[PDB]
Amino acid sequence: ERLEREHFWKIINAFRYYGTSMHERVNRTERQFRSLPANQQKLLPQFLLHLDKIRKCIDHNQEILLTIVNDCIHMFENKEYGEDGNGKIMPASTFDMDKLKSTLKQFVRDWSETGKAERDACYQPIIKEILKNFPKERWDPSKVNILVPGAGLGRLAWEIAMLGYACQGNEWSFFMLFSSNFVLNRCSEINKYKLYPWIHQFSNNRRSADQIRPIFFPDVDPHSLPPGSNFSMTAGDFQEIYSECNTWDCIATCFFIDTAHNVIDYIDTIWKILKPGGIWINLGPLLYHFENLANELSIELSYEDIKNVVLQYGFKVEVEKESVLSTYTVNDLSMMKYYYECVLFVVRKPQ
Amino acid sequence: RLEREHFWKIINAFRYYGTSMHERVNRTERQFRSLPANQQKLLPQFLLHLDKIRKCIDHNQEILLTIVNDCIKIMPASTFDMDKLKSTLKQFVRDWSETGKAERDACYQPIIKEILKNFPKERWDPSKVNILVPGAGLGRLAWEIAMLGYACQGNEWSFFMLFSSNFVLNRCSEINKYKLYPWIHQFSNNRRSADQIRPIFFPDVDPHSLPPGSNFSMTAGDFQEIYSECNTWDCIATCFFIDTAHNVIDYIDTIWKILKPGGIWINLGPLLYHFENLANELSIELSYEDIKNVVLQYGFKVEVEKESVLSTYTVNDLSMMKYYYECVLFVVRKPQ
Ligand SMILES: C[S@@+](CC[C@H](N)C(=O)[O-])C[C@H]1O[C@@H](n2cnc3c(N)ncnc32)[C@H](O)[C@@H]1O
Ligand SMILES: C[S@@+](CC[C@H](N)C(=O)[O-])C[C@H]1O[C@@H](n2cnc3c(N)ncnc32)[C@H](O)[C@@H]1O
Ligand SMILES: [Ca+2]
Ligand SMILES: [Ca+2]
Repeated sequence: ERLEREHFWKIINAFRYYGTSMHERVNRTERQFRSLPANQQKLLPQFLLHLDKIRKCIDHNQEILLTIVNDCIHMFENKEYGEDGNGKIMPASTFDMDKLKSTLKQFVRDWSETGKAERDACYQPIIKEILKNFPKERWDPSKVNILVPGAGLGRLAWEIAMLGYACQGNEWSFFMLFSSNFVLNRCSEINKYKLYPWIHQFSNNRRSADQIRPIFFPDVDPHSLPPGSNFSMTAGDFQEIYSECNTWDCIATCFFIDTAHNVIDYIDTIWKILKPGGIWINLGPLLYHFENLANELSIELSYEDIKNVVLQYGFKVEVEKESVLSTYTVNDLSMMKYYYECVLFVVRKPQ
Repeated sequence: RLEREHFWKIINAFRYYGTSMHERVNRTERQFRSLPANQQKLLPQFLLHLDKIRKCIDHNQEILLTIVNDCIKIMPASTFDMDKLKSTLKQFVRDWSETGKAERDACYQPIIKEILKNFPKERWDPSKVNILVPGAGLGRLAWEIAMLGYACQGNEWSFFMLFSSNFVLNRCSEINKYKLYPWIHQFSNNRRSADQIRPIFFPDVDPHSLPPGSNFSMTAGDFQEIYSECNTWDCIATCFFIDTAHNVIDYIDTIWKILKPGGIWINLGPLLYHFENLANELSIELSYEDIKNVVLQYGFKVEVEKESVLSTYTVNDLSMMKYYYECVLFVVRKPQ
C-alpha cells in the first residue's frame, strides 16, 4: 500500500495546483487578447476587468480546495499515509485538473439548491422504489441495509439515511472522498460556503456574468440526520470492499454501472452480496468510462445485453422504465447542454 | 505546393478509414476474448455482432472510396483526421438524409424564413439577390436557398466536406440510392445492439431538381481569404459557423466589408469555439453579449434577435446521450 500513499499525496498535490493551472489558462486568454490590434481591443473595454473577476473566482475556488486539503490531511485514518509523501513539489497532470473541475461541479448536483431539479429527476425515482419495497408499515427501516456504490459527494445515500434506512455510501475516488468528508463532517451551516463551478467554461456563454456566478452549499445541514439514523461512507473499489455474500437488502446504483472496466463484474458482485429477496435499483445512462482510454479494459454493452446478462444471473425484473430524462451537473444558462435518456430498473434476487 | 500536400493528406485519410476502424474493433474483440469463458458464454452473439460492425465499416469504406475516386500506398492517418472523417459521415445524416429532417427544420427553416421575409418577390428579382453561406458543410442549406430562386453560393474550407458535397451535389440523382452507417463508432449509450449498425440513406431529395434559371455554386477555401470584394452580397447566412473563428471579430469585419449597403447577415447557432482547447491556436472566446456589442459598434442595425432556439447537431436519435444547443438567431442590417 505504498502506492496508495503515493496516490494520496498525488491527489493532495492536484488540489493544491488548481489555482496555478487555472491562472495559466486565464493568462493565455489575456496574452491572446493583448496581441489583437489595439482597435479591436477597444471594442471590448470590460474584457480585461472580466478576466480579473475570473481570477478572483479562481482564488476563491482554490481556497475551498485548500480547506478540503487541510481537512483530510489532519484526519486520523490518513495518518498511515505519512509526513508529506515525497519531497516533491510537482506539477499535477491535466487529467487530474479535469477531475478537479468535475469535482467542483459535483457540489452543484449534490449539495446546492441549484442542483435540486437534477436530484429530483435522478434520486427521487430511486428513493420511491426503496419506499415501495421497504414500506414503513412492514419494515423497521433501521434493519434494512442499503448500499450506494459510487456515491460521489453522498447526497443520495444521505437522503436514504434521512428516511431511517441503514444506508452506506461507497466511493473510490479521492477527489470525491476528500470533498464528501468536508461536506458531511464540516459544512454544518446552510449555504455558508460558495464556489464558482463554471469559470472553466469560456464557450457557450450568453452573458459574461454567467461564467462567474456562484453556487452556495450546503442547501441542507448534513447533521440534521435524526437520532437513530445510520449513515456511513466507505473508501475503495466497490468490487474489493464488499466481499460478504447475502448481506444487503438493497443496492442503489445511480450513474454508476458504466464506470466498470467490465460491467459483468459489477453484476456478479451485486448478485453475490444481495440477500435472497434483496433488490438492485439502477438508474443511469451507459457512458462507458474507460471506452476511450488506451491500455484500459472496457467492455461496452448495449442496455439490451445488460438486461440479458442480468436475466441469466437469475434476477427477476420488477420495474423497467427507459427514457428517464436527466442532466448531469448541467449549467442551466449554458448554450450547450448534455441530456441523458437513462434506464431505470429494479430487479430482485430470488428468495 | 503545400496545398497539394494537404490535399493528398486528406485523400489518404479517406483511404485509411477501414484500417483505423478495424483496429478499434480488434481491441474490443481482444478484450472480449480475454474474458473468462463463463462470461463470454453469457453473450453468445457478441462476436457475431462485431462481425456485422466490420461489414458496416467495409461498406462505409466503399462509399468513401467512390467519393475519393469520383473526386479525381496507404499511410497511417492522424487521430485528428479520423475524427473529422467520422464527423463527415454524420454530416450526411443532417444534410442529405430523411433522418436529418427534424434537425434541418429547426436550424435551416428559421434562416430561410428570414430570407423570404427580407427578399420577397414583391420587392426583389430573386435571381439578382446574391446570398453567401460560409461554412456550408455538405451544402443543403445553400441548396435550399437556391431552390427558392436566389443566387446562392456556399463556401467551405474542409476538404472532407468539399469532397463529400461534390459527390452528393454532382453525382447523385436517384433518391436514397446510397446508405451509410454513421453510428458504428459509437459503442456507448446504445439501447439495442442493432442501433449501432443501423443504416441511413441519402440523398432524400434529388439535388438536380433545381429550377430553370437556378444559380447555385460552391467555393473551396477560407471564407476570410476568398471573399475580398466589398459591397457584393445581399445576404450572408451563417449556421453553426461563427464559433469556428480563431477571432470572431475578424468574421464580423469580413461580413461588414462584403455586404452591400442595406444587406443583411442572418446567424443561427451556439458558441462552441473550435480552437478553445487546441494547443498553440488563437482563440478569442466571446460571450454572446460581447458579440452583440461588437456588432452594435460596427454599425449593424439589429432587426431580429431570438435566444434559445433549440436544436441538435448530427444527433443520434436512439442514443441514450444527446447534445442540445440553445442557439441564438439574429438578423442584422448593414445600413444603406
Ligand atoms: C458519474 S459519478 C455518479 C455519482 C453519483 N452516484 C451521482 O449520481 O451523482 C460515478 C462515481 O462512481 C465512482 N466509482 C467509479 N468506479 C468505482 C468503483 N469501482 N468503486 C466505487 N466507486 C466507483 C466514481 O469515482 C464517481 O464518483
Ligand atoms: C459546425 S459546421 C456547420 C456546417 C453547416 N453550416 C451546418 O449547419 O450543418 C462548421 C463548418 O464551417 C467550416 N469552416 C470553418 N472555418 C471555415 C472558414 N474559415 N471558411 C470556410 N469554412 C469554414 C467547417 O469546415 C465546417 O464544415
Ligand atoms: Ca489586469
Ligand atoms: Ca449544524
